Amino acid sequence: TSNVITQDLPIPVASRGFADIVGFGLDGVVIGRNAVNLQPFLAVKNFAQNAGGWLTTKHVRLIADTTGTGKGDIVGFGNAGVYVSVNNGKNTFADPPKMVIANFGYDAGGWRVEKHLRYLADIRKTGRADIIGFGEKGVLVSRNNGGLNFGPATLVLKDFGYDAGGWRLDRHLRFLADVTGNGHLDIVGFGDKHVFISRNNGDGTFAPAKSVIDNFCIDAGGWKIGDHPRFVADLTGDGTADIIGCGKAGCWVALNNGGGVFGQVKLVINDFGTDKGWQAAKHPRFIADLTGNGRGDVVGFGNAGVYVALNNGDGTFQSAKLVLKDFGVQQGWTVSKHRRFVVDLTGDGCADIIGFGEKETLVSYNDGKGNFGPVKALTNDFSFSGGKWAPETTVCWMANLDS
Amino acid sequence: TSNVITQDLPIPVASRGFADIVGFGLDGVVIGRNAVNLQPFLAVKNFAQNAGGWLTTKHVRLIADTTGTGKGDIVGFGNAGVYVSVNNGKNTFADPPKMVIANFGYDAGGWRVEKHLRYLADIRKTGRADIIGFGEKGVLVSRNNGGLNFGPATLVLKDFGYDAGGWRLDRHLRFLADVTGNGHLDIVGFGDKHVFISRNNGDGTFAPAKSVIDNFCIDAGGWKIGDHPRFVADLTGDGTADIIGCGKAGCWVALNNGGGVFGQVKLVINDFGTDKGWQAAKHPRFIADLTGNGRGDVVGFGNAGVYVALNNGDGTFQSAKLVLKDFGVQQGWTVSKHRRFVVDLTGDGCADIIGFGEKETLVSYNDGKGNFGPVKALTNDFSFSGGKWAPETTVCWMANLDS
Repeated sequence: TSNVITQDLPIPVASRGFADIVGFGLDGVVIGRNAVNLQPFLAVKNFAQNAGGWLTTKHVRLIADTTGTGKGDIVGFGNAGVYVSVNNGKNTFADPPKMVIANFGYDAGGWRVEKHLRYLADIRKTGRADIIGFGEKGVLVSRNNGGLNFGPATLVLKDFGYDAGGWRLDRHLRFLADVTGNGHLDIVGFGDKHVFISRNNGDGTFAPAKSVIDNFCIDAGGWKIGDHPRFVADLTGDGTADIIGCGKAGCWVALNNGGGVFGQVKLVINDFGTDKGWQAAKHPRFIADLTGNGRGDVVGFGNAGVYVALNNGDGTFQSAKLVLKDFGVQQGWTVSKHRRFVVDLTGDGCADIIGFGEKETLVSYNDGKGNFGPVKALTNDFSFSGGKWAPETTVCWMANLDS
Repeated sequence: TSNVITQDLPIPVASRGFADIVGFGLDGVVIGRNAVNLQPFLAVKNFAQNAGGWLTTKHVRLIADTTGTGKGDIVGFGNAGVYVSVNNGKNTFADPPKMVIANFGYDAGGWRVEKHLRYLADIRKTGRADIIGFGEKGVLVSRNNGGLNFGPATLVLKDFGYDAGGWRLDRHLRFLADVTGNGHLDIVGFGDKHVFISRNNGDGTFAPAKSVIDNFCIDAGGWKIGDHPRFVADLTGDGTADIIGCGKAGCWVALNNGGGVFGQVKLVINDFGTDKGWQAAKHPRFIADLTGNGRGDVVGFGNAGVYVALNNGDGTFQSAKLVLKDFGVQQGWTVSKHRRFVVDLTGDGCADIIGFGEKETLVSYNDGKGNFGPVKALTNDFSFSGGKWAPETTVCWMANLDS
């Protein structure tokens, strides 16, 4: 297992735990705490389409531990800066939220959802999240200095930026993961001709970017943003992030030697790629630990239902098989209306499947071996419900509120 | 609300949160973590009747944060000493447990469930639990030095002991609670003729026992152990512990002024006592916050069902009333086979009711005002299921594993 931050999944969820639902609904933040009587709780009247004027087109809304308590706080990147609603521990969130910094906003620093990435991460391993943004001139970091005091937004690396040199959301990928093996989150960038790494030194600095693979990129191997999803994830159990991507012929991986050196790029699964009919607009794919061994498995929501290929434990894989006859295109699930997640809901380290459907939120539980039980109606809440949870106007995440 | 440790409830549960089931079953520690798919998880194959030789008549089995991570660990006072299974933060408990001190055991120091009390509490307020024992010659403490290092068991107070002077379980009550107002757990002892306090200094030392109330005792008002239950809880909202006892004619309180000095003993509820049929063998009673206002309310499981009296906020009460035709004698609930709990399961700060019955574990949710909804079968697990969960051979607590 590696803790990892991607563009699609900026909020790390524990591989072994009881994931909670956090929804930025139309009228505010709705918490669905993983519990015996799941009931949506309107925790904060803000951070919402119809409370505070929050927009998916202009703002970023996340969950992270900004105080160091181990409790996840609500964080919003608004117009004038970053606002935080502190989780008081005992199921209460501060409302109204407090503005902790005049940077990383639409009006503060000219940040744009179309050009930049903003993440929250404990890059210094101090137990609370720094602000890290992939901006114009490079990677800007504001150190979290306790008590919601954030250091100056500081250009810490002149690379991986819209204007340093030429990073684009329609061409490239920028993730954070420990690939060097020092416990700290590094920068992993899929550029034009190479995957680049910038090592996190440990002390709030990143080394200059270095090329590590001549593949997985738009102009090295023909990897395209829509059609060929790429991931970073521990596939060997050594605790460092390997690389895997769903391409044309199937899934290709390059394994980390444990220090950020990558081996040859090999086809490990002849499925999940375009040759077998997997399309970005229809078929969400994920890497998640479905067997509790700390190694990433491949999960895909295909046409007839969900397909999985299990990791043998060493970065090679078994064949893909259909494991669950639901949550697929045949059953009516769509990327534009519905939300699907692959996360542990039950504390056994084997990821379960939950889907926010048209009118119902459904779940199927992993059996502890990578197989799935009968689908069950968990709640009417969080479902699309004719627009109540439209992707255009709401954001939903799984997160461990108690981490 | 005040943090309180009692003989019947040695483990404090949060008044606002999602309490977890922790059961010491026949085959090991079973965690019933409060979650969407509640299932017994055999976490440690020890601490059990048929795993490690653990017995209700010989050993003490608890949950407490021994490491300071905010996560409850499994702790057992066994034969040769105290054993801990650390909770790693990812629903994993060390197995086998490791011994942390060769004392406070049946063989090590001659501790007896029939004679002595053993608690775990953060009496120094450093984020982790010291061991506190009421033994033969007085109060013995072992300082939790971190990393599971425990200091020598030290006789810190020559009072409250089986042989200093004659404290007996058939007769007296010994609790930990903050009654001085200094934020630290004090010793509260219902002796022969007085309620005694021993103030907690801070350094984890206690001042000589001082008489504070001439009442609530076997020789001061005729208070008997089973028949006339006494509790300590915050009934005023100030964070200091008040005192309430269910006498013959109803509930008498003595209110804390906030500095550990008590007002006149007065009758505030005309029910819950032997006069109105309440009996030690049949009708367990509790103080719990049913309204979320931080003041303790009175709950009793009677004949026809559950009765409550709601605190006005200041230690005076509305009249008692039956809120639920269930969990009572007439529905077949007995103290000898079944377990009943009054704890928040839903994080709204209003305590709910859960019961481990004959073949089923049932729940009724507080509506948020002290009323209760229909009883729902939660799971078949943790139920007597003769006699998988016999009280003679197993132990079940509610606890918040994630503080």
